[PDB]
Amino acid sequence: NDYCQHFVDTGHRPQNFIRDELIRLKDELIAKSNTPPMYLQADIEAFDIRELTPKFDVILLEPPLEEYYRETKCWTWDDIMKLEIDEIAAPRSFIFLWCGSGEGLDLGRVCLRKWGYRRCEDICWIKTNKNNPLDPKAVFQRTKEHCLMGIKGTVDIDLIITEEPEIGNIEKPVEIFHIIEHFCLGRRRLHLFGRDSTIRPGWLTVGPTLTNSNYNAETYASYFSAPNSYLTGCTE
Amino acid sequence: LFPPQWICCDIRYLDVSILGKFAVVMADPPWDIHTLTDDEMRRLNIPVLQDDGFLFLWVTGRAMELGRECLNLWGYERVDEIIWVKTNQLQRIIGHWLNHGKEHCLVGVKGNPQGFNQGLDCDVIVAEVRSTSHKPDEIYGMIERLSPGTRKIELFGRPHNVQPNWITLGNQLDGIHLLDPDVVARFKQRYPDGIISK
Ligand SMILES: CNc1cc(N2CCC[C@@](O)(CNC(=O)c3ccc(CN4CCC(C)CC4)cc3)C2)ncn1
Ligand SMILES: [Mg+2]
Ligand SMILES: [Mg+2]
Ligand SMILES: [Mg+2]
Ligand SMILES: [Mg+2]
Repeated sequence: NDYCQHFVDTGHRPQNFIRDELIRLKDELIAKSNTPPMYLQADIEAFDIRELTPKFDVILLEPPLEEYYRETKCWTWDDIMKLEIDEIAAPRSFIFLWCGSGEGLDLGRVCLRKWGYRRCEDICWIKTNKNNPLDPKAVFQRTKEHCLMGIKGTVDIDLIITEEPEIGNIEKPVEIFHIIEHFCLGRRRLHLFGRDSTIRPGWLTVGPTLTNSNYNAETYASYFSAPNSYLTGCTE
Repeated sequence: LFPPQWICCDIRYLDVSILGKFAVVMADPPWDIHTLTDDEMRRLNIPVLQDDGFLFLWVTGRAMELGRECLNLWGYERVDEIIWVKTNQLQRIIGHWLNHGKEHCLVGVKGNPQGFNQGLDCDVIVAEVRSTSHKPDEIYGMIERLSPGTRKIELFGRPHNVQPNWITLGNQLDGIHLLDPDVVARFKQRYPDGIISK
C-alpha cells in the first residue's frame, strides 16, 4: 500500500518493492558495428576540447560533482558550464548529462541550453537500499540521480533501478550505455570524464584519471570515413 | 478549519488574497504541452499565498523547464524534485525516444520556513496508477508529515483531492464549501453576491 509511510516506519525505500519480444538483435548489431575502444588521458580543464575530432553524434558527460563525495578534483557547475561542448557536437547530435540530484537539476538545464540543446528526456537513476535499510536545502532524503538527455538539430523506459553503490563508489550504472546505444544515434560517441573502468567498444573515453591512451584523431576518423559515414550503429 | 474545504472557480480570476497564508502550496496545472497559456501560468497570483513555506509543482514535458521558470518567477528556489514511479497492482512499472515510467513534482521553498520535518520521507513515490490524471495519495502523507497541522492549498485539484487541512481550488468542484471563519468573512466582503467574474 503506502510505501512512503513504510519507508518512514522501517527505512526501506519505496523503490525496494518494485518487481521485475527480443531487442537482442539491436544489441548484436551494435556489437558488430562498434568501433574498437579509444581512450585518452586529458586534463579537461586545461585541455583544448577542439582537438577531439570529428564532431560527435553522442556525448556522455559525467563531471565529478562534489555531492558524489559526501563522506569521501571536483568540478563545479561553474567549471562545467564553461566547457565548449558546442564546439565538438555534430549539428544533429545528442547529449546525456549526469546532473546529480541538487542544483545540477537546474544548472545542467542551463548548460544544455548554453550548448544549443533542448532537453527531450529526464532519465532517473533510482537507488534501492535492500542491503542497508542531508543537503542543507533538502526537504527530502535524496535516493536518485538524474541524467538529462538533450537533442540539437532536427524500446526503453526513462528509469534505471539498481542498489545504491558503496560509499565512495562514484560509478554510474552501465545501463545508461545500453539506453544510449539502443537509440542507434550514430557511431561517434564520446564519454567525457570516463575512467579506466568505463572504457567500452564503440566509445571514445576522455578523462583525467585514465592511465593509458591510444587515441589518434586520424585513426579515429578512419573509422567513420566512406562508406561508413552515416551508419546508425545498428546496421551491418 | 480542519475539514475539507473547496472553491469551484477559474483560478485565473479568483482573488486568492481572500484565502490567507499557507504552509504548503500544491499545483497540478494544465500546462500547454503537445489548458492555460504560458503567460496565464506566469501571471497566477501564487506570490500572495505564502510568506514562508513550500510549493509542490507537478510538471511534464516542456513544463519541466517552464515550471522552473514560474517557480523562480513566483519567488521560490527549487530545493528538491519528487518522482512518482507508476506501477500496477503487482508492483511492476507501467516524449518520444523513451517511454515514461514516472511523473515529476518540483519542490520549491520561499522565505525561511521553520518547524518543518525535513528529511522524514525520501524523494521517490512508488504507487499504483489509479485513474488517468489522478495523483497519488501518498503525496498528501509526505506533505502532512513534513508540516503537520498547518494550512495547505491545492490549485487545479479535482473533487477526489479534497483533504482535511486543505483548501482545494478547481473548475470542476461542486460549488463553494468554506468553514474557516476568517476565509468566510473575507469571501463575503470580496464576493457579496457569490459570483466570481473579472
Ligand atoms: C481554466 N482555468 C482553470 C482550470 C482548471 N482545471 C482544468 C480542468 C480540470 C481541473 O479542474 C482539474 N485538474 C485536472 O483535471 C488535471 C489532472 C491531471 C493533470 C496532470 N497531472 C499531472 C501530474 C500527475 C500527478 C497527475 C496528472 C493536470 C490537471 C483543473 N481549474 C481551475 N481553473
Ligand atoms: Mg517516499
Ligand atoms: Mg542492451
Ligand atoms: Mg518524453
Ligand atoms: Mg486516490
